[PDB]
Amino acid sequence: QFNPYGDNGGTILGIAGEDFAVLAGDTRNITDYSINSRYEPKVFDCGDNIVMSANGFAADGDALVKRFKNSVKWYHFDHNDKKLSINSAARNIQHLLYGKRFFPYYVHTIIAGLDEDGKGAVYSFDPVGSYEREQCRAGGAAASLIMPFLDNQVNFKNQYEPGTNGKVKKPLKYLSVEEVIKLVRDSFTSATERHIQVGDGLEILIVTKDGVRKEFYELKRD
Amino acid sequence: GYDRALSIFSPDGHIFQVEYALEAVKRGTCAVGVKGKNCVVLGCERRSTLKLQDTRITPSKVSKIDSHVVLSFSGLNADSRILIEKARVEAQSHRLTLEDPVTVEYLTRYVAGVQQRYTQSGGVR
Amino acid sequence: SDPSSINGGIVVAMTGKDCVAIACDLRLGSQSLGVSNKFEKIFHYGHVFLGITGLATDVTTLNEMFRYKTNLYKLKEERAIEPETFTQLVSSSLYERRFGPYFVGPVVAGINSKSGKPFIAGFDLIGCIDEAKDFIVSGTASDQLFGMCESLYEPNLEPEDLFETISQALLNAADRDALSGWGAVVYIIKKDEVVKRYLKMRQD
Amino acid sequence: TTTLAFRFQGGIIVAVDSRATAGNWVASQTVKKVIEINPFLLGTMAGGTVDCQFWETWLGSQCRLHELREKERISVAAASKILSNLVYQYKGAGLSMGTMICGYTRKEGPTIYYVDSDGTRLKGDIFCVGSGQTFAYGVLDSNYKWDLSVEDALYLGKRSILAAAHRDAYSGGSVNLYHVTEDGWIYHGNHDVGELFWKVKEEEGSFNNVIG
Amino acid sequence: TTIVGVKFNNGVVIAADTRSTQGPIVADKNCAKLHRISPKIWCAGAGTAADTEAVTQLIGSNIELHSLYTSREPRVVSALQMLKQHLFKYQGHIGAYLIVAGVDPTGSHLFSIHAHGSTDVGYYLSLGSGSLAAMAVLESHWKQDLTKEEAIKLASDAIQAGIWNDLGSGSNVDVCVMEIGKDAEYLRNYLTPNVREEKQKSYKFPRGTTAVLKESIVNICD
Amino acid sequence: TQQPIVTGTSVISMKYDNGVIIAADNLGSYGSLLRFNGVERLIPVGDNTVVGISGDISDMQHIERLLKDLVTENAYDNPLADAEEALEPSYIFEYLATVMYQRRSKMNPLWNAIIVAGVQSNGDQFLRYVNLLGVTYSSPTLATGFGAHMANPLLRKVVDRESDIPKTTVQVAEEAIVNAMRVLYYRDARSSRNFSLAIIDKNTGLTFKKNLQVENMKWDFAKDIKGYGT
Amino acid sequence: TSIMAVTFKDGVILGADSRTTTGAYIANRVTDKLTRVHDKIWCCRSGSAADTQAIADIVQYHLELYTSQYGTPSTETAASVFKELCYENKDNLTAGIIVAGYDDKNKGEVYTIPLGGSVHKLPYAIAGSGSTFIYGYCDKNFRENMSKEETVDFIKHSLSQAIKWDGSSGGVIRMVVLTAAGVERLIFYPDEYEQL
Amino acid sequence: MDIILGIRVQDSVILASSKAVTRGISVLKDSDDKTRQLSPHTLMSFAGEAGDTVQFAEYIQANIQLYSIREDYELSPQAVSSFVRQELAKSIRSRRPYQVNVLIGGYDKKKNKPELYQIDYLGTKVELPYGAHGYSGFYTFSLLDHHYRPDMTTEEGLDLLKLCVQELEKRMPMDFKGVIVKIVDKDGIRQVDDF
Amino acid sequence: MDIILGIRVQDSVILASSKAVTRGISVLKDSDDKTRQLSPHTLMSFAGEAGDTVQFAEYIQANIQLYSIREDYELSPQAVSSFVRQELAKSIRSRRPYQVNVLIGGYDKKKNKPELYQIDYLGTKVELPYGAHGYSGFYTFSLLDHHYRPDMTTEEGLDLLKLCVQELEKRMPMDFKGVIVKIVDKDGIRQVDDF
Ligand SMILES: *[C@@](C)(CO)[C@](*)(O)[C@H](CC(C)C)NC(=O)[C@H](Cc1ccccc1)NC(=O)[C@H](CC(C)C)NC(=O)[C@H](CCc1ccccc1)NC(=O)CN1CCOCC1
Ligand SMILES: *[C@@](C)(CO)[C@](*)(O)[C@H](CC(C)C)NC(=O)[C@H](Cc1ccccc1)NC(=O)[C@H](CC(C)C)NC(=O)[C@H](CCc1ccccc1)NC(=O)CN1CCOCC1
Ligand SMILES: *[C@@](C)(CO)[C@](*)(O)[C@H](CC(C)C)NC(=O)[C@H](Cc1ccccc1)NC(=O)[C@H](CC(C)C)NC(=O)[C@H](CCc1ccccc1)NC(=O)CN1CCOCC1
Ligand SMILES: [Cl-]
Ligand SMILES: [Mg+2]
Ligand SMILES: [Mg+2]
Repeated sequence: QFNPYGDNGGTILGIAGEDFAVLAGDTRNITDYSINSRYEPKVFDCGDNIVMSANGFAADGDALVKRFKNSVKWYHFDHNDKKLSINSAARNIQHLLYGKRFFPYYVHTIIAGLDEDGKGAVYSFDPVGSYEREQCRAGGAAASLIMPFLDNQVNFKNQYEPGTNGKVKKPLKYLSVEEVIKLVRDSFTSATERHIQVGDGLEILIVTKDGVRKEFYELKRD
Repeated sequence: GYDRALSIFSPDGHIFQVEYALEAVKRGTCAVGVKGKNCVVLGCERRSTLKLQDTRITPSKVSKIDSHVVLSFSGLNADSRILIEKARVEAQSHRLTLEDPVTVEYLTRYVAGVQQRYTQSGGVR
Repeated sequence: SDPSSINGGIVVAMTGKDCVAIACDLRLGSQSLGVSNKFEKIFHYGHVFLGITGLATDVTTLNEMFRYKTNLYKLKEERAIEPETFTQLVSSSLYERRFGPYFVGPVVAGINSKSGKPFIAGFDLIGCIDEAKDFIVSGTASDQLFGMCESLYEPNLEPEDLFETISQALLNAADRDALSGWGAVVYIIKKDEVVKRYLKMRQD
Repeated sequence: TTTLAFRFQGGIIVAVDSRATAGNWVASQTVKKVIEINPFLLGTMAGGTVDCQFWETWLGSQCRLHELREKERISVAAASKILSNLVYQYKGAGLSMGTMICGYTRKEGPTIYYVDSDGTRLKGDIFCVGSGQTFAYGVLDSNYKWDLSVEDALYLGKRSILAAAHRDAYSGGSVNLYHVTEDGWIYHGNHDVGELFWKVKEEEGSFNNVIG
Repeated sequence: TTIVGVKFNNGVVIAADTRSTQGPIVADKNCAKLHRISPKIWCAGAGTAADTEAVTQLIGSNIELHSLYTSREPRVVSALQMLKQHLFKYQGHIGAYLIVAGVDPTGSHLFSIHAHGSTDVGYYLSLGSGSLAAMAVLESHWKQDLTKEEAIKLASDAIQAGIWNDLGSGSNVDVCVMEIGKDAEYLRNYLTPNVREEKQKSYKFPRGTTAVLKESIVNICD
Repeated sequence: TQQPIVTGTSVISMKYDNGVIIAADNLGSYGSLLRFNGVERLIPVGDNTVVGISGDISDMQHIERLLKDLVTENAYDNPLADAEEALEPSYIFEYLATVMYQRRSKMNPLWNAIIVAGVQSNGDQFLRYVNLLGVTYSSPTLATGFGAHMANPLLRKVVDRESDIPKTTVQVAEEAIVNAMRVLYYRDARSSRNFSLAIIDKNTGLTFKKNLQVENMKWDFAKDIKGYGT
Repeated sequence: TSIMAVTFKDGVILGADSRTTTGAYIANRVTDKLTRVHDKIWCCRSGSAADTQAIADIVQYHLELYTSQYGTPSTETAASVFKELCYENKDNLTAGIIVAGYDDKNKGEVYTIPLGGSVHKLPYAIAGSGSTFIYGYCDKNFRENMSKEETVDFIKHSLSQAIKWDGSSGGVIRMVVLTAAGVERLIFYPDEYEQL
Repeated sequence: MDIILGIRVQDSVILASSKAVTRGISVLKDSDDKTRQLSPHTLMSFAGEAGDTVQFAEYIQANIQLYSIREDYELSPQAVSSFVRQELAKSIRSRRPYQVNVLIGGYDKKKNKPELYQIDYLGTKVELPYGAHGYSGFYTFSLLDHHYRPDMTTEEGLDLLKLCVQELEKRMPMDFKGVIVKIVDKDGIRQVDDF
Repeated sequence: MDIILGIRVQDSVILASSKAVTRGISVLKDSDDKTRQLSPHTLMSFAGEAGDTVQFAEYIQANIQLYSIREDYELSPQAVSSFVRQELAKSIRSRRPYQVNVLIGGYDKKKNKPELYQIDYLGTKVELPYGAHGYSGFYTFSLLDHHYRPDMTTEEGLDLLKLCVQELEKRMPMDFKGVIVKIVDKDGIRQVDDF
């Protein structure tokens, strides 16, 4: 019997800072035990300082990104070139996903950008449209490897102030873009080591008030 | 389906079909409504050119829409039945979804909306 | 009805400079229902430590079985069993039940008393040995533990520093798994002293 | 999930956890399971995240349209029935929801309606919904009286979620409290179970099963 | 796994990668897939890890007892016969896929064994998930009358093909050379082309970071 | 819901400095029966694109008709149909990719794996893959079926990344493709000796080679192999 | 597989392709499917590689033990031992075997043993997946008391067609000649037989 | 949903319906009224699939109430039961049928007689002196066969009903949290508050 | 079978076990004692598959009684629990396993301490301050987490137990016909007749 779904592997990661936000993702694309492409990007600039990635089944991922990009275009036409806010984009994506509640897009979706106060924002979606704003989210094949590391290093979970008898927690603070990229690169090199579907290359998209910058790094190709 | 626009504007800005419907109302038997401090009363005329009538079975001029609302009318008798039926159905539909009987304002607003729809729908007078 | 994930639990082991560490959570449940918060998964036979995850009845049974076997070993050999030798005994015993296996994920840890070399090892349910310089993981949050250990671990950590690394690896991995947690225990093992510490963690 | 809401002398208490799971994977610890429909109406969420989120947000749009059309805030009964009639249309399609519509109006007073995805709709004083509902019931029922103070009622709701968060593997994260009065709903904070458990253990002397 | 075997002038060489998987997770990044049956008869194993280790040790044990009994150096065909009859008896339930090679008084030999108990003879062979990637290289570059150094190069190149192109295979290349008249040389980690890059940050925690409830000295002594 | 009946096996391809090469054998298999031997599975579109198709042949012939009709439709009311407004490889691909995904979404797929190879108007090499699921990807080398497992490893030794493309000539590239076709004949049970090869160069244009054969085969070592052990 | 055995004036000749498959992958392109169970009694193997090897090994053991006690066994005796194994273990075996041997009294003989374990003595036999495509050809072209060169051509042309149409058959054409003169091995490569 | 009973006596019809609403391993409510008034002298109890029961009951209630307003007249219990049966008979061959079983107790004012109708989800109608749906019948029918007489009073009928509830509370596996009892007679519908 | 509870307090162990035996739609008995005395200071309650429960309980009872006669000595609760666990651990990999869950409440006379062990049919043993099997735990554990203290008296333990039974009687779907309560302490085993 024909199976309409497939698994293209890969993993993605979004972190938010004070005045910026990053959305990273590896460039490897696979089916079963074969590599299809060592460089196939799945993180996209969608305009209005919104970056997006839909990881999982690539055909559904591309379809969704394509539809959201098109949604942004028609938002401008219908509302006098108004900038689509990240919170509005998030709600719009929920309706795109839920529209196929009974034949779902098989993807984990993450978007990143700046909120209306200029502060960094990351939203994450399940395959059918549930969403939540967070400081931190990993998605895809190696999500279970990376996410607990982020809880520990970004949100300082299970870390207490030395000598305070485990009474005072390590205080929360924003991380610099330099410190965040360090965490991203380490997260992906670790994920590459222990997950077979992750590797080849890392592509990070950084979002500030000045626009959308890119950075690329090599990853192990085995 | 029959599509013809029967209700349309005229050069002077009148919809003659709507205005001619008012003439039909003017022909109808008189109906009066008076509300007191703790009640409302609906009075209705019945023309006396009809003797040998059977008043037991003849359709009454005042109709119950629900147990707490009534509707009287003036104009074409056959037309009134269609409005009354719709109003009665909407009354039960309101109780079903809102779990509360209609207000008199709501029931009126619904009936008025039906009448309006027939002034800019194709194929109907 | 998946034997390895009915009760839940995790075990992790690490190496350091002239030392080893092994840690486990304390939960025992029946699927969603948490039943006990005192169920330790690490045992020892002389200076050799064994942690076992998986189906709880088999964890208990295997502990009792290896206590049985190591006691007879010591009587006949007139010496304590070493980690490398014990590792082979575990493998043999598990593969004996090849087509009716114990649903477990054991982890050996200890220092060889002759050479002084730190030693850890892991197994699958039917006895395949997995040796490692750095770390071994096991249980329902093994994916989480793999991610924590791969990023946090560095070689030649001092006993005091190694404690912090293994504890953070376990705690943060346990918090991302529903069937693991409810307390934790860490064993720091030097050549001729062994410290056991209970960790404070979230109880949900 | 674990969610509850109960009726008492001083109005309605509503308490929920904040965990979200995908199998045994803990996906989130910071999920908002209470939806603020208007200043006088609350909705709780249990079951499929998106189903609850999507349709309760939609419910809020339908309630807004009611007060625009009727020039009057919607009744709790009517609001709950919009949701229940909607899910009944999808009955058999596979929607997964356990919701509670809580609020105050003049004609009704404080009211709680249980609504689920197989079309059940029930008015009642006490309800617990979710995978850890039984754990919450155990504490709530054994300590519930109508004459509870606002202070004691807030604590019992908080304590009931904590009980379930502890025992149920698929409940946890943090407790979100709400109090609904004649004047509307009032938010009573986010309470992390990490700190709350030990604070409650020490001060109350309970949870003796746990290693102190 | 990727494993290969290649015959040359005066003997035979076998090779293997060093990745062990647990679903999509890499369990062991440097495991030894080359097994010693007797001093000059070696085995490369793919499939169920416990089965390959257990079946190789059992036959290796019985070969040693046989060698002592007959006062003769063991032959490859004896190991081949004993392995295939054992595996056949279990009707494929013992998931061992082996490449058996070695030298003996009869000469140099190269065989493969499958889980159901069938054996094959050849000058070049490959087994495991990366066997197609390896066999592609072997079919392209293999010739008659290879030298020692040419066969090692061809064998390692066939393993490398698996390392890079197969997700099931990775990390390092192990080699064992069995030449006639000489001792067999086991070349553990003959190539290490997958070294982990320096991490961006040290994750050494300040002492006291972890909250502790109880301390106690454990008694290991009698 | 379908099952494929008459099928075509691997399609292989790669980029080189000035263009792209693509190849596929001329067999139409009916299960294990090697039924049809004169089947062309490379279909040129204009003088700048070649579409290689594997999988179900009835669905391949349908796609042929669609591409044929696309050329006709593009020529309508188009004075620049043989110049600036000619069909690009990227246009032809996106059209097919759209169709493939729409068909999978209606649970009635075209049971194929497709590689569109060509050169754009600005000289850039184009090489992209699409299949019955609507899954798309691009790479310096691309292959379908057994080609993915056996050809790609060999072709990636020539062009491993982007920077290796300018360093690869058409002579070196064609040699690798022809070699890969030989390997597939050794090892794929549903392959044939006869095949077609196409080169699209930014300078010399489209070169379509028919009736090629696998040659220089090593079989002599077979005579020395006796028995299965003893 | 495509396999066949053909009796002729001086004895009998066995023939086979060299392809072994796992699904559509060719695990071995130079396989030897013609195997010795005794000096001048050989067999063609089709079906499961494991089953046919295990069977052939057991038969070789039985005939070696037979020879030690009672001298050279007949070709019929060899076929009977194959049958006994195939019939009694029919539920657990996938083996289609052709037995062929040369006596001096009985000359060339061919016995075929299908899946069920039945025995059939024939002038010539064909078997394996690829045999289906050459029933028509072989029936029309076979003659009794052929010469060596004629029989080699008959087998070569037959297996050539079987290989051409069957995807599960290919590689080289191996042959084994059984006569009073001795045992001769023959091989024929694609470049020759494909263009017949 | 689970237990619904009905007894027709000399001058009235008595309906008893369980109060429990259970889902999974939790009794969510112990005061549920499993009945709707269709008209002043007609009452319908119901039991079956969750959601379907109330949706169906209220849909019938709306239709009968609509009829009453339109004609300014109350339909006979027999007429209401036939309408209900036909709706269920349509339903059973729908894409998704109503899985609801009902009892209709009414007092016919023209005949001055009480009437009890039992209708299952297939649309199977029968007029009976006493009726039950689900597993309840397996205990109550045999009990009523013995103790029931056609000329009983309303008080005698309530004692007969107490006997049924006692038996069910003794031998039924599930706790159904008692019953709500309602009487239908010449003066309309009323609820017994102490049972 | 269904509900079995256990609470260990300062100086005793208290076991509560439901009285109902149900098969199909009939409660066959409402006075069933789901326990066996293994030794003078050791009591075992049980619940699970029909037939298996009593067969297993009596088999364990026979073995412990045999031991007592042979050695003229009473096994410790810990020793009895380990014996029971091993028997269940053997059973689970048998042709037909015992589908029985047990609680073992005992008073160790050498330590002068009460002990409560919970063992499931797989052979999973845990020592606990309070325990339960089946769906009962889903209500009682959270309740006991709140109200239980380690230094409670036997009377305080019985009130705590009444609180559990009340909750179960309110929220459980099935009627389990109350419980038989038994206390194990330094003076042996005795039954509370009025609960
Ligand atoms: C308690 C905490 C648990 O029951 C509560 O009931 C909460 C309610 C809150 C969140 C409102 N429920 C859940 O957390 C709920 C449990 C559940 C899961 C699936 C079906 C029904 C109930 N969890 C979810 O809904 C998660 C929420 C995500 C993690 C944010 N979502 C999923 O599991 C999704 C969608 C499930 C689904 C429903 C209907 C049709 C299709 C899919 N599935 C995935 O994300 C798939 N999966 C993620 C892991 O990677 C592999 C793919
Ligand atoms: C390449 C990598 C893949 O073909 C090689 O062939 C290697 C061979 C080398 C290592 C000898 N193959 C593997 O690494 C092999 C892949 C595999 C997995 C499952 C079946 C067949 C092949 N991996 C293993 O055998 C691992 C060894 C681990 C890393 C120690 N074992 C497992 O994954 C076991 C499988 C055990 C098994 C039992 C019964 C029948 C078949 C296999 N699985 C688990 O441990 C999973 N699970 C964890 C929770 O507890 C219950 C078991
Ligand atoms: C022609 C090909 C057909 O008649 C010949 O008969 C030859 C006979 C020669 C080799 C003696 N037959 C084969 O090559 C034979 C075809 C076959 C396959 C399966 C069952 C019966 C016959 N091939 C094999 O026996 C291979 C040889 C291996 C690769 C060395 N073995 C397999 O394909 C095994 C056999 C498992 C089996 C099944 C039923 C009975 C006995 C054994 N199968 C696999 O490994 C399964 N494989 C797993 C991955 O998914 C693809 C299938
Ligand atoms: Cl073979
Ligand atoms: Mg690889
Ligand atoms: Mg929990």
